[PDB]
Amino acid sequence: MKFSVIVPTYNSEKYITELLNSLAKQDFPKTEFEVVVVDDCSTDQTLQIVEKYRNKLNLKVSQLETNSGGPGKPRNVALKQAEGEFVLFVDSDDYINKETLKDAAAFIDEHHSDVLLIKMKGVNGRGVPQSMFKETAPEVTLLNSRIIYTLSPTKIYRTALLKDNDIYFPEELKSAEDQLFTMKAYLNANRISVLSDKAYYYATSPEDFYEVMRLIAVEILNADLEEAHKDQILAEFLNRHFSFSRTNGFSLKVKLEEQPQWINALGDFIQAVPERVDALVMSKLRPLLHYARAKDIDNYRTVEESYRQGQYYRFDIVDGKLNIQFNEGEPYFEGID
Repeated sequence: MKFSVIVPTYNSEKYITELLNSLAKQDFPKTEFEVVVVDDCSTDQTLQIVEKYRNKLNLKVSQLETNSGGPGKPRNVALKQAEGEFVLFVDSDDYINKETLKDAAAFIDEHHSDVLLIKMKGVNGRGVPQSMFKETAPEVTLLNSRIIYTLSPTKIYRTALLKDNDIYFPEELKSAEDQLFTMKAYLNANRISVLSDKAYYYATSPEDFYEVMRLIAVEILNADLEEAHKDQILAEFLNRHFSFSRTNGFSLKVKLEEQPQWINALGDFIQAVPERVDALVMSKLRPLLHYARAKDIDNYRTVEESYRQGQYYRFDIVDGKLNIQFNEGEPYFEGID
């Protein structure tokens, strides 16, 4: 088979059909794809609604004997069952365009992609990564595009890519586990493609979270790539992470007494990042990497408060940028813009 649509479900009764409908209206033979539903022990009758489609859709259904508390274990069970050449993970609260597997299969055979991103579209007023879906491109890398800014599994992966290199979702860690999954697939793919000719996918404690980030840093730095390139990929991940994750501004939002917990977990993540990589990151994040690596919340918070108020202990203006000293006796950080 060409594809395996993978659907993790838990109490998905209210909108599972709109998903299963989109899989039935596919301008693509039901002969060449399967829908692999693995239910995380739903109370309602999602699995009964899913059974209505067993005579129109090539259909596989399992149910876990107990709730795992996340989509990781459901997806992994579905991934091991899948026989299709390519795999697509879909949220039961979502649906896909009718041309999706039509256009993907056509694209895949032209350019034998290992990973194919398909352009997304938010419904009901739902934020969706945009910056990497402005062009269709049969070949993008982690360093010439913004694919690292979208790590959701709502993408098309070659099944053997995930299976040959043992890429599976974390089951033990349940915050942002999909980022480690898609990062691994990126680093292992020989060809990554972006297809944007239309909109295909429609979207409707810190110790676990930063354990995943530490594993991502470990995974980049041990990839089978050139040393200079590994450092640059990790720099781009840290740019994205400090701009868009919960790390951004945490010393301004998190309650003071919980902040030592955050700096300790963030520090174990940043201590896996060699200091040499700080020079590759956006200059404004270098002070944050510095005090995170030292696990110094007071100076970390001062930097973030200083940024937020535009108040600095001392600074110079050189080449239209700021060289900032955030506290007495602390180093100057240069080129901040």
